[PDB]
Amino acid sequence: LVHVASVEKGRSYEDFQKVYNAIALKLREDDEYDNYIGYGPVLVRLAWHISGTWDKHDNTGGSYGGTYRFKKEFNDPSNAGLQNGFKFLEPIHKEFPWISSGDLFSLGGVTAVQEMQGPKIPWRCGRVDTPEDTTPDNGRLPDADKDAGYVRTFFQRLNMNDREVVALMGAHALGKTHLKNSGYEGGGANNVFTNEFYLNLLNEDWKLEKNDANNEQWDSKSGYMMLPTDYSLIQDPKYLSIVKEYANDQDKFFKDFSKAFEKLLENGITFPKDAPSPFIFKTLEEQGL
Ligand code: HEM
Repeated sequence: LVHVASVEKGRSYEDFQKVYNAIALKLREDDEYDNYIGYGPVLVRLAWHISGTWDKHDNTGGSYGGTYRFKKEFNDPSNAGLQNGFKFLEPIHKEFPWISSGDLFSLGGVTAVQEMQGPKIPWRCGRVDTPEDTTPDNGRLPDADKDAGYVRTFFQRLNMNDREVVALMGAHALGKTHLKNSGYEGGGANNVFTNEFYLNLLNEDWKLEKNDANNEQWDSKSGYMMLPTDYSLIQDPKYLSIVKEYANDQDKFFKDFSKAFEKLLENGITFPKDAPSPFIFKTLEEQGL
């Protein structure tokens, strides 16, 4: 299956920067969400989940078609809680009805990462909404209760290697788990993007406990937690090397996350040779807004 990026008619960097700005200004305004975490983390997770349905074998799923708008996908148990991100983005879509759904969802993740002081993430336009019958079935997103071998194999489907998987996982510095969404509870409640996932993995005293949903998770006294799949990055020697690297080099982590996240958001998309170059949006702060 081939999905060719098609630029929204007549649109250019300036149009997309205004969408970015509207998302960013709303992230600033709507501060109270999730006990003052704000919407940044959930938008990152949304961008990931709409992309992470991709299957490299047949080019089904992926961000291109915007299929999260359809009930089958919206209602995936793996997507529980992301409705909050969708409802955040609805007034943005109303204001900018010309942007495709996949472009909006992926741009929301870009904007969130950058506004939370993360790396710049180059972003390309041209995802085109596809029909309801193109929505992938539930079950393509990963389980949390599994080991390193499961994560490694899982991510081969999305054409990600060890370094890319460890880099992407660093997003688990953001936000928190919520028992009623996923059967996991806790976390740092952070809304600043840094390399502290890796630091926490290496430096905290972790205890394997059962939560109130009867699932195991790793907890520290400071209030941090790790899923079994997170903790697996220090139980596999290949992953552990990379965790140590990123714990010790903020800039390297930023650069590798940026590359991996862009790739995630673009898997499945064919960009014509004369497509615009990737856009790098200015933050509100950089614009003096
Ligand atoms: C093995 C892979 C992964 C698994 C099993 C996993 C699982 C989870 C679970 C169970 C939650 C909690 C959801 C809730 O209760 O609200 C969560 C949250 C989150 N995940 Fe992941 N995830 C994975 C990879 C990723 C990746 C690759 C990214 C993005 C680059 C991502 C970004 C996030 C973010 C930002 C949150 C916090 C959401 C919030 O605070 O509402 N995750 N993930």
